[PDB]
Amino acid sequence: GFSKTRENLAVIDELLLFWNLAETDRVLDELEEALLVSDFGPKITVRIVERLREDIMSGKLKSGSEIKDALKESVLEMLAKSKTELQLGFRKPAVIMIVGVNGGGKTTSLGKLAHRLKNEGTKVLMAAGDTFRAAASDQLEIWAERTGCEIVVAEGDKAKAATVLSKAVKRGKEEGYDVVLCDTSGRLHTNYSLMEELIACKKAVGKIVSGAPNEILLVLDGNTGLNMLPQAREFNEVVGITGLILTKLDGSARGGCVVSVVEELGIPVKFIGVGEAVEDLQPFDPEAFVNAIFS
Ligand SMILES: Nc1nc2c(ncn2[C@@H]2O[C@H](COP(=O)(O)OP(=O)(O)O)[C@@H](OP(=O)(O)OP(=O)(O)O)[C@H]2O)c(=O)[nH]1
Ligand SMILES: [Mg+2]
Repeated sequence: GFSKTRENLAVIDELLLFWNLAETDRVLDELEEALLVSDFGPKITVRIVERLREDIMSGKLKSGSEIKDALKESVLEMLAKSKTELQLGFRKPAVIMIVGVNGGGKTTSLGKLAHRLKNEGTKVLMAAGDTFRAAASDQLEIWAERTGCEIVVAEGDKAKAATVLSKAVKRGKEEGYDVVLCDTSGRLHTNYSLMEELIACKKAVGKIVSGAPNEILLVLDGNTGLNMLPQAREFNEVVGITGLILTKLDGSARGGCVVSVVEELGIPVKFIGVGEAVEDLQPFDPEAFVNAIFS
């Protein structure tokens, strides 16, 4: 879990061992390099390091360990200015939409999240709202069966996503479900009016339970997340994103990208994907994360 990042950032500890006032510029240049090699973006590394330099000059930081602590809390302040928990409220069912470009991990993140909720006694219905392919619903159907979830699939091939999602949330209300988890399409052709279809899913579920969707989670591959930020912002601006799922961070040496996307999007990360097994979805805790990568 970011163990590669922790190993790379550990050179900051060795550096700070021998810091003194005179060695400040050397230490920071080389702190900056360690943050940059991890995926801390240029804009925030400069702010972190310039904040450290201001606080060393004004005497607020007088030892290697104080500098290390201030680094950690400067990063924490950029992660957590925002709640990272799912807020499902009390009206039933709660509705969670998983959105994002195909390839990124929506369907697998959905099933892993369903497995967590079922471990918690939550009764979960899955909605196969990616109607592009038959194989998308069959893939989701595989997840519904090894997690104990019933699943609502489309009736015909030309079915709208909103149609399936509305049927599914209607069904979830009636059968006594706590949560309906909605898979959606992420067609990268995007001459497909993806945004439009997502807005129609949003309205369709809101007419069945006012307040739904309680969460719209944007799935972003953690390795290529810094690239598609324009696409992320479009999801957030047009649909409205309540949280991020950063996937494929298995043993990431790129832990800074978490900080960077959060800083740049202003959307909390709620879960990290760290592998392909059903349990490889971990809730995101900013303090635990900052401890994870800086020990
Ligand atoms: N290592 C790692 N891999 C992840 C993670 N999340 C998703 N993957 C993988 O990315 C691929 C795409 O996931 P999907 O869930 O189908 O993506 P999508 O719905 O957004 O289109 C899957 O593997 P696939 O090869 O495309 O298909 P399959 O493995 O399910 O057969 C899935 O296993 C993660 O956190 N860590
Ligand atoms: Mg999918």
